[PDB]
Amino acid sequence: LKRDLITSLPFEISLKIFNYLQFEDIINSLGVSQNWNKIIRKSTSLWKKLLISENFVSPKGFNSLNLKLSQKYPKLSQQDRLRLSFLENIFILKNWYNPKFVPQRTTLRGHMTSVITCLQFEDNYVITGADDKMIRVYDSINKKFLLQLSGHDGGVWALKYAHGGILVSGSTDRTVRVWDIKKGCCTHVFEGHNSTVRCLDIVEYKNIKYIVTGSRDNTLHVWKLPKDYPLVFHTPEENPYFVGVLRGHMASVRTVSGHGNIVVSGSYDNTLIVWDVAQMKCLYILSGHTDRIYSTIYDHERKRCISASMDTTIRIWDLENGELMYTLQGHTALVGLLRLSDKFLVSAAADGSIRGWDANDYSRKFSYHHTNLSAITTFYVSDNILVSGSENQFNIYNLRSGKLVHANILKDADQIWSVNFKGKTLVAAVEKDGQSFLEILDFS
Amino acid sequence: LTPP
Amino acid sequence: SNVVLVSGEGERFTVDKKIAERSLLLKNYLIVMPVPNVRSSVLQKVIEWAEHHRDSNFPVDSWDREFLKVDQEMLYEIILAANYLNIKPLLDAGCKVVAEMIRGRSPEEIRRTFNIVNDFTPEEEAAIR
Repeated sequence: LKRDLITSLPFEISLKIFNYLQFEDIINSLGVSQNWNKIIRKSTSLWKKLLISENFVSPKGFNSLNLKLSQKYPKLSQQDRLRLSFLENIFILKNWYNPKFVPQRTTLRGHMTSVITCLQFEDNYVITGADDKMIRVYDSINKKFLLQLSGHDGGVWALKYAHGGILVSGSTDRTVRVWDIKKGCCTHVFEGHNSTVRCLDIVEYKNIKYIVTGSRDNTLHVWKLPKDYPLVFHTPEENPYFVGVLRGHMASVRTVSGHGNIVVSGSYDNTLIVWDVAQMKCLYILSGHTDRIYSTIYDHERKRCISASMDTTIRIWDLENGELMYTLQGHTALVGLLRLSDKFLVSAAADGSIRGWDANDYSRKFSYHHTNLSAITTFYVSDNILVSGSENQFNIYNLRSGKLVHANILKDADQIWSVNFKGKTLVAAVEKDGQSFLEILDFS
Repeated sequence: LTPP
Repeated sequence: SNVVLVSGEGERFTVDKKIAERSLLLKNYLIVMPVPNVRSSVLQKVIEWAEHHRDSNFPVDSWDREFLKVDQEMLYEIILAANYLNIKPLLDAGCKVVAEMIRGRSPEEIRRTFNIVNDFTPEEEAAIR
């Protein structure tokens, strides 16, 4: 005769049983009986595991996930919360991976110039910049243009957003400006750099946020992010927010990556420098590349540094003493792009090639090549997906099956300047018939 | 993409 | 060297001490150990699985699949015994087989499988998908 093993077994044992079932089976079980429903909804592990299995969160990001879900659903419990999150996630991933699924497209006007120089995507805000010395802010939820920010006397080329609707910019205008989307104005104008601001990043140390800007003047000025508004500071010495200049590079500071009191910069002098912003001193000088660096990443988690040079190579450095760890050779052209996914180190080159290495041991995980061999202009990645763009090409790749999901979604685009995605929303600054546009794709 |  | 396991029905089972050590419970016991409230037929079934896996290493199985192709009552007691005797590999096997009974099945299909009763009121039902 039968026996409701699930009800009769000790709680712990039944849960092992459920951990051997795919989510679909777990949902059906939830409707088998009142007790099954109760037993399953009692588990937090059940869903925590799944979320991680599907790469919707990582052990480190767990807690933060929880806090955010609790803010989203006060009256829900941790268990039911995690389940809502998973069910919501697994279905967006289902859409992304479905060849027969087509995202909803929204196309908005871009800048006066056909080229977009930069793009941020956070807090339901899509901010874009261009050589038309303008900054456009968009609404990613209602899919529409919000406002424009004007001020820079030169084309904008670097912009980083900061929680609260605050964002910082840098331009050929040689100034570093802080804006307030809410108020829609430039609340600060930091002068100093004796040349174009080429890159920038914002790091936080001891609950204090700092702005780090690299320039073609070979230096990196450090300013603290501020707590009639157009407050200009013609002089660094008198500027309360100024901190100092990191001198060391002999050429333009092309890239910058930081976290906490550690920032890493890449220059055209073919070198990289690890700075301790707190002590405002040089920590290590990474030498070896035989040509200019176009991108670097500071892997704080692992305490390392990835560098991409025009010398066609990628280098991994140990920031525990500054010595080289490995040299990756998977590109025959200039390697100007890099991203660190929770599971992958992804790199793209001027020959249209894209490589994915294991984020910890750097063994070859995947590699793609745009069919028309054109240089990779942009791309973004998650543990489940890769979106890449080049002239006449915009591709989405399912990183699990390794196969290409969609290849014609933005076919009418002539250039994919910047691409960024998060959850069910994908965004791209593109060019169509000598004009820029913002493309927003919906996968919900 | 370099600035003018 | 041998060891003797006594089932809950008073029956003595002789088995190789080394092989018997599969059971962490026996292992920690550090020549005649009781197996309280475990049916002879169940314990015999557990021993058979331990001898058959005398040279196996554990960090699905074809044979285990057949071995566990028993009735629901039996499976239930084997998992319990495994659990009591602390034989992790066997327990997992048993759990995997039960999950395999649910796999790809529907609420109604699953209910029939264990002859479970649908105590969801018409309303609670609709609100569950």
